[PDB]
Amino acid sequence: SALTQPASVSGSPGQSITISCTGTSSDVGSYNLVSWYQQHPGKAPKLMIYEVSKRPSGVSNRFSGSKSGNTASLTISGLQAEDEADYYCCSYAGSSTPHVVFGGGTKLTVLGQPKAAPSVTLFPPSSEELQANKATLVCLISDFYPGAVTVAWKADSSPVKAGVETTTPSKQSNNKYAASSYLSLTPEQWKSHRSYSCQVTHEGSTVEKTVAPT
Amino acid sequence: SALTQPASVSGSPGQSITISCTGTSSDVGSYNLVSWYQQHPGKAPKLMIYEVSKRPSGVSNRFSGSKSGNTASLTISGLQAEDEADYYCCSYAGSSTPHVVFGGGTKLTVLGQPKAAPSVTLFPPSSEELQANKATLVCLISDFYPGAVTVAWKADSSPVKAGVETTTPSKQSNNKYAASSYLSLTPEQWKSHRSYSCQVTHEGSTVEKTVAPT
Amino acid sequence: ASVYAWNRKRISNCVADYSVLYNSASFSTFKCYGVSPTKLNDLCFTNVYADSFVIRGDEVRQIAPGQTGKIADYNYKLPDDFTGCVIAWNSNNLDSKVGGNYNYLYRLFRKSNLKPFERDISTEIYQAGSTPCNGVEGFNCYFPLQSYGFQPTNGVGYQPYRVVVLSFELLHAPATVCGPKKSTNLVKNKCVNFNFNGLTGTGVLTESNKKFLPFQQFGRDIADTTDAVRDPQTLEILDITPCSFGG
Amino acid sequence: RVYSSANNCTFEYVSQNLREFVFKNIDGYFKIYSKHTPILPQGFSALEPLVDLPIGINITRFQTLLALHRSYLTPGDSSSGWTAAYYVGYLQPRTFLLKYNENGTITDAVDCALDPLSETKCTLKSFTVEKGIYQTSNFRVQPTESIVRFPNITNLCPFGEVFNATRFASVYAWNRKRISNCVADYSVLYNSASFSTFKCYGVSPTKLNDLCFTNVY
Amino acid sequence: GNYNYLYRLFRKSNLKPFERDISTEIYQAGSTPCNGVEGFNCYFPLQSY
Amino acid sequence: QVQLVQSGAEVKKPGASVKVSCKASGYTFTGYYMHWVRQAPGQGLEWMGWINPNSGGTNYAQKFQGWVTMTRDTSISTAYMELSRLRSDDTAVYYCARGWATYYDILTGYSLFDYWGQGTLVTVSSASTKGPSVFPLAPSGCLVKDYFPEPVTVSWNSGALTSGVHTFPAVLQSSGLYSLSSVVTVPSSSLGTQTYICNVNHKPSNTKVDKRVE
Amino acid sequence: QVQLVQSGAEVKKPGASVKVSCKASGYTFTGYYMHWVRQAPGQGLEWMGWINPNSGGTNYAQKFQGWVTMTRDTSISTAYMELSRLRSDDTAVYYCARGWATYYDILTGYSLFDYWGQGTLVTVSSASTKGPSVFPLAPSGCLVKDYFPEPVTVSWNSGALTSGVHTFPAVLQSSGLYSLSSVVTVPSSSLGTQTYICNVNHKPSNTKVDKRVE
Ligand SMILES: *[C@@H]1O[C@H](CO)[C@@H](O)[C@H](O)[C@H]1NC(C)=O
Ligand SMILES: *[C@@H]1O[C@H](CO)[C@@H](O)[C@H](O)[C@H]1NC(C)=O
Ligand SMILES: *[C@@H]1O[C@H](CO)[C@@H](O)[C@H](O)[C@H]1NC(C)=O
Repeated sequence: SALTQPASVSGSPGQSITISCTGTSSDVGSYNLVSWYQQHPGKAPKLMIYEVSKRPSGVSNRFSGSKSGNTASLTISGLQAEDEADYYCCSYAGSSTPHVVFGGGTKLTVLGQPKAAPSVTLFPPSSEELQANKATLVCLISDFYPGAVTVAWKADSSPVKAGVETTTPSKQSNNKYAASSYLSLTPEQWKSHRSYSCQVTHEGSTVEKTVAPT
Repeated sequence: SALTQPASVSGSPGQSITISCTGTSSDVGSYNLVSWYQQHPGKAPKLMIYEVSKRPSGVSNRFSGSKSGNTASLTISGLQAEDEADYYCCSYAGSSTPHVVFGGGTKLTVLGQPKAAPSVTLFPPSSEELQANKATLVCLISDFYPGAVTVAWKADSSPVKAGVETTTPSKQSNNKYAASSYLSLTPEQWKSHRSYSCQVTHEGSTVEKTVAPT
Repeated sequence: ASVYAWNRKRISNCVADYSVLYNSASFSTFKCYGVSPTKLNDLCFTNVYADSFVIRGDEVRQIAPGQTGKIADYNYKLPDDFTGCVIAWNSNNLDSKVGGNYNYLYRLFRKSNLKPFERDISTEIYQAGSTPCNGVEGFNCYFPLQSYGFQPTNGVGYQPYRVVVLSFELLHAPATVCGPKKSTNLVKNKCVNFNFNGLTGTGVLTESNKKFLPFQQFGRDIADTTDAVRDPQTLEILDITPCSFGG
Repeated sequence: RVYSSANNCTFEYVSQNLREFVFKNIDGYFKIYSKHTPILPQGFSALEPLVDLPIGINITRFQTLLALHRSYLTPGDSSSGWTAAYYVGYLQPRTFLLKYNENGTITDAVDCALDPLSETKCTLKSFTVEKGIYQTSNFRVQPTESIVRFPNITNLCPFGEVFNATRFASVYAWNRKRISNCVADYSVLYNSASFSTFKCYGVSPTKLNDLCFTNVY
Repeated sequence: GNYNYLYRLFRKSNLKPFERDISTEIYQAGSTPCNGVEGFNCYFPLQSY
Repeated sequence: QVQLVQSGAEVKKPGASVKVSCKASGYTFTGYYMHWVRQAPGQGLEWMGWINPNSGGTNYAQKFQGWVTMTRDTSISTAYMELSRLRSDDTAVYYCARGWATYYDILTGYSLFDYWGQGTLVTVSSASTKGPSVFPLAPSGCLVKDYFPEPVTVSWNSGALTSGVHTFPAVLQSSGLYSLSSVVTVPSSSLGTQTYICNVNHKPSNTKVDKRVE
Repeated sequence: QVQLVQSGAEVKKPGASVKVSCKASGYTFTGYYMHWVRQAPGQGLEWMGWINPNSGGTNYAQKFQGWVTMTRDTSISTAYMELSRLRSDDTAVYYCARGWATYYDILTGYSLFDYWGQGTLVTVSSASTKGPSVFPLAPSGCLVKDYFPEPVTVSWNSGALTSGVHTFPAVLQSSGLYSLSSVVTVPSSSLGTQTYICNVNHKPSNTKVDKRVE
C-alpha cells in the first residue's frame, strides 16, 4: 500500500522541523533505501535525499535524514521561502514481492513572508462578448499571501451564488499567489442590476471593488 | 570503342522494361564489373547498379540487373515519373590494355503524365529595346507535356522564317517542359506590320497568341 | 552475432586461400597463434571453424589463448593450446549508426568461468548480493545480459569491433581443407622430399604389399614411426624408408 | 513409414546373423562402428568404422525402431503386427592392450583394469607371464571427507572506503593503508563493472575467496 | 598529412632484418597475371598515409 | 545532460486504451532502470512499475495487474507503457523516472527516481472536444471559453508583448469545458502607444485566433 | 560527406591548351582512383583516363593519347588534367569521378564512378567575349543579349523576389553570342505593389546590371 506520513506540518522560520515516515519490518527495517523528494507547486518532484541522509549534488548541508526502528525522519532547520513545497517519502519493499511504495505526503507552509492585501480587478464583458448573447464578469485577485482567499459576489446589494466559479489560488512568479473568479449572467440579468460588486476575504482583509454597467 | 546499346526505348507505366548492352568476350564475358547509371536532364549521372544487379544505398528494390553471354540487361518494372532520364552502360576492358568503355546510351520516356495544352505568352519589345534600334519578340511556352513542340511565326497573315530562333524544350521543376523563342526584326519591319502572331503546335494542340504594335 | 551466442560455421572439403584475408587492408588485427600467417598456404587441416561476433574496442585483447576478463571468463573462451588466427577490424559505420545497441549484448555476471569453446545462453537471474531473492531481478538480483551502448562516434576504443576467429583442427581423419598448391608427379625408387598433404619427410618411396583396410591412410612401424602412406589422388599404398646413411 | 521434417533440418546423408554397433559422440563427431559376423558368443571380433557424420549434435537418450516384412502400415498401433532381441551396453573410459597380427587385424585384446593378472599383462605389455613376482601398481587410501577450519572473525573490512574516497593522492606520496583481522570478500571488487583493469599477478582472481593472508596493503 | 609519408602494403615475401626494399614494380594481388602496370588485381604497393 | 521527453497530452473516452512513451537522452539508455509513476491532482504519489531496457522484464504493483503493459523500443531509446480499460478515475499525470543502475557496481549508489520527465496530462471523460472561443477585455485582458482540453498556450501580439502579462489558472465548468483568463498590466498609461492583441494557441484543438484589445 | 569541386568554366580559342582541376573533400584522397570523363552536349558518355593519387601513374584511352596529361597536387588534394591543341569539336562538359579503392580489400567492392562532380563547361570557338546587354519587358520579363559565355546568373530585386520567377533556356545565335529570357509571373495583379527590377550577374564577363520593369 503506502507508508503513514503526517498530513500537515507547519513550521515557523528559524526552527527545526522533522517529518516522520513510519513503515513495516520488511520495508524500512531491512532495506536502507528510503528517499525524500521536494515537489514544488506546479513542478515535477526533485530528488533531495536519495538514501537515509546522504545528499546529491546541488543540495545544501542544511538538509539531513535519519533512520530508527520502522520509521525515518527528515530534518530541516532554518526554513527559507523556497521550502513552501510538498514533501514525499518512499522506500523499497522486498520479501518475494519486489516493488516500491510511497508515503501519504505532507504540506509544509513556511512563514516569515509578510502579508499583503489582495489586489482585486474587475473586468466587465466586452463588446464581442455582449454580441455573443452572454455576459461574463471576471474577478482577478493577485499580490497576496498566504494564498487562501474566499471570493463572493454581492450584486447590487444581495449576494448571488448563481454562475459563480472560484478556484484555489496558485503560486505566482514572485512567491505570491493569484486567483481567478468568473460570474456568468444573461444579458437581461446583466442589465437588470445597477452595478455588480466582487468581495474577497483574505485572513480578515476584505477588498471590495464595485463596477456598474453605466 | 564502345558497347552497342539500343538508342530509343519507350515504356508505358505498369510494365517491365529491359535495356540491353552487348559487348565483347574480353569486355563482359570475363570481367563482371558492368554498371548502369541514370542521368537526369541537366544533372550529373548518379550511380544506380555498381555491378551486375547488386545495388548501392538509396536505390529501390525495383531495379535489377543481369549478365548473360556477351551482354547485360537492366530491368525496371512499374515505371514512375522520375524515370524520364537517360541510361548508360559501362564496363572494364583488360587483355593487356587496361581501360574502360561506355555504351551508346538510351532515352527512356515514361508515360502516364497527363497531356496539358501549352501556355503561350508574347512579350513585345520594351522602350529600352526600341531605343536600341532593334525589335525583339519573345514567345515563351510553358506548362506542357511531352516537351515536343514546334514554334513558328505567322506575322500579319504570312509565315516568316527570318530571325526566328527555336530551341528544344527542357524539363521544368514541375516535371513539365518549357521552350523559349525569339523573333528579331528591324524597327521599320516591326512598324510595317499591323500585328504579329506566334503559333505553337504540341502533338496536334495548336495555341495562337496575337499581339499588335498598337 | 552478439558476443554471447556467437556464430559457429564449419568449413571442410575445399581449397582454402589465406592470402586473400591477410592481404586485406581493413583487418586491423590478424594475430595468429600456433601457426605462421605466411606459412598457411602450405598446410592441410581436417576441419576449420569460423566464429563471428562483435565486441568493444578495448575488449579485443581478451581474444587470446591465455587472457582473462569479462569476455574470456563469461562470453568466449579460447583454449590455452589454441592453433588458429584471430581477425578483427573496426566497424563504426555499420554497428553504431544510431544507438549502436543493435541487439549487441554480453554477459557481466556468471556463476563460474567458461570452458574452452563453450556457449552459455540463459535468461536466469544472477544474485550478486547477500539476499537470496530466488525469484527474478530485484535488489542484489540482476539480469546478466547487458547490452552494448554504441553511441555514434563515442571515441576510439569504445566503437564496435567485428571479430572473426578461425580454429584449425589437426590430427584427425584425412585433411579436407588444404592450401592452393599444385600437386606434382610421383617419383619412386629415388631419395626425394615428399609432401603428402601435410606429412613432410625425406626418403625413398617403393611399392608396398601392406594390406590397409579401406579406412586407414597412414601406417606406423615399431617405435611409432610413419613408414607407409597413401597417395591422396590414386589411393596407392606407398612404403617410406629412410635414405642410405652411415659413418 | 511415418515421419516428418519440421523444416529445421541441417544435414542429410543417403547411401547404401549378428550385428554389433558402437555409437560414440565426441568433439562433434558421431562415429559409428559396425561388423557383420555370422553365427553372445565367447569369440573376439573387431568393429571397423562405418560412418563419420562430421556434424554432430548433443545426444543424451535414444530409442530403437522395428519393422515387419508384410503387414499393415498403420502408424498408430503399439502391439499390432506379427508375433528380434537386442542387447545394450555402455562404454567406459577403460585401458586396452590390442594385438595386431601380420595383416593388421586386431586378433586379441586385454582389459587392463579387470584382474590382477590382466594388470600384470598390461604392465609387461605381453600376453604371457612367466613365473615370479611382478610389481604392477600402487595402493592409496582415498580420502573419505573434506573439512575446512577458518578463524571466526565475521566482519567485513573496509574495501569500500578505499575505493569511494572523495580525493585520492598524487602519484608520488601514494597512500598506504593496512588491512588486517577481517573477513575479506573479493567478489564484490571483481564483479564491479567500473573497474576497467583488474590484473592479478601471482594469484588467480577467481581463487581469491579460498585463501588466507596475514596482511593486505 | 600525406607529406610524402608512404608505406608498403604489398610485397612478394617478408623482409630480412635491416633490409630495405624500394621498388615501383606493380604487385599482382589477384588471379589474372596482368604482367604490365596497375589494372584490376594489379596494384601499386606504395600507399600514402 | 540527462533529459527525458514524454508523449503529448492524451485526450480519450472511457473504455478505451492509451499508450505513454518516454524518450530519454544524454545517458546510456540501457544502463539504468526506467520507472513509471502516477499522481492524482492534489493527491499523493503512486508507483506503477519499472522496465529493464536490456530484455523487457516487467514488474507491476499489486493494484495495477492486468491492465498495465511495459514495453520499449531501444533502437530509438523509448519506453512504452500501455494502459487498457481506461476509466474517469485515472485522469492524472504520469511520469517516467530513472532508477538505479541495471548493472552491479561499487562506485555507484542507489539513487532511486533521480531524474523525472515533464509528464503527460491524460484526461478522460464523456465531454467532447470543443473549439475554444476567445474574447478580449477592454481595460478600464483576454479570456478563452469552450475548450475541453486543459493545456492552452497564450501570448500577446504574436508572442512579442511579453511585458506585464500574467496568466491566471483555468477554472473548470460543469459542462466539461474550461475557462482561463490572461490579462496584461498596463496601468497609468494612455493605452494608445501600441495596439494590444491577445493571442490564443490551443494545440489539441489546433486553433490560433487573435483578438484586438481597445 | 564526399563532395568534389571542379574548376571554373573555361573559355578559350582554338589552338590553345586548357587545364582542368578536381578538388575533393570528405574522404581519403589517396584511397580511391580518380577518373576523368567527357560528355558531348546531347551525345553519349566517353572516358578519358584515371590517375593513382599515390605516385602519379597515368592510363589513357586509345583515342586520347598525346594531348592528355594527368597530374595532381595531393598536398591540397587536387587532380589536374591537361588538354593540349584544343579544337572546336572538344567543346563539351568534363567530369571528375571516383573509382574503386587503390588498395586491395575484401570488405570493399568495385563501385566504379560512384561519385561525380559538378563539371566544367569548356567552350572554345573563334567568337570573342561580348559584354552582355540586359533589357526589361513590361508586362501586358528580363532578357540578356550579346554575351559569348553560356553561364549567366539571373535574379530579381537583388535576389529578393524569388517568387513566380522562372528561367528559360538560352538560345545560341549565329554570331556566337547567346540570348536568355527570365520572366516573373505576377498575373491578376495591379503590378504596382512593388517596383520590379531584374538583375543579371554574368561572372565570366564580370558584369552586374539592374533593369527596372514598369
Ligand atoms: C525452425 O523451424 C521453425 C518453423 O518450422 C522456425 O522457427 C524456424 O524456421 C526454425 N527456427 C530457428 C532457425 O531458430
Ligand atoms: C546437452 O544438453 C543438456 C541439457 O541440460 C546438458 O545438460 C548437457 O550438458 C548437454 N551436453 C553437452 C553440452 O555435451
Ligand atoms: C595375411 O596375409 C597372408 C598373405 O597371403 C595370408 O596368407 C594370411 O591368411 C593373412 N592372414 C589372415 C589371418 O587371413
